[PDB]
Amino acid sequence: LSADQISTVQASFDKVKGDPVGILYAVFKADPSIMAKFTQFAGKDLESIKGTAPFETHANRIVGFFSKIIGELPNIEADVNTFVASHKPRGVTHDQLNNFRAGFVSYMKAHTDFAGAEAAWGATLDTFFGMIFSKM
Ligand code: HEM
Repeated sequence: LSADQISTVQASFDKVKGDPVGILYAVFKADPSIMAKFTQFAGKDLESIKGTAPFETHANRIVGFFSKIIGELPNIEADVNTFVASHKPRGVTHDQLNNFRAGFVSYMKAHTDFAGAEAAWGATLDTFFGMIFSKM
């Protein structure tokens, strides 16, 4: 993960970072068991809560932190540590994490011309999820 790839990803992310709700929707849609961990969304129709204020609040926090991480590549260790601290005790599994990844990439493919940033994103996400999976 070098500056060339980092600059590519960050340019790519800048195009979509204003749509937190869209990104979280794509993740929840890829894996409903992620949605079922939120007391505020469990048992509801995803298509119906997508436009409500609670969804947006959550989406802004979650994609907000991801944004922090993308902004500081590649010095992400301390933030991954924080993520693991808050999420390890909620029982998040490797499956769910990989579905988060899949949902995000699906979002990125359906909203941008992704083919030009795909290898850089691959490097980034392999690095990030590589660190998470070593810790939880
Ligand atoms: C994919 C599996 C994941 C599951 C099952 C999960 C689950 C949750 C749950 C249950 C909450 C608490 C919401 C609330 O009580 O209001 C939450 C909050 C949060 N999540 Fe995750 N999350 C996942 C992935 C991620 C990822 C990849 C990030 C990185 C951006 C992230 C960042 C956050 C942040 C910043 C919060 C707010 C602070 C907190 O309460 O932890 N989550 N998530």
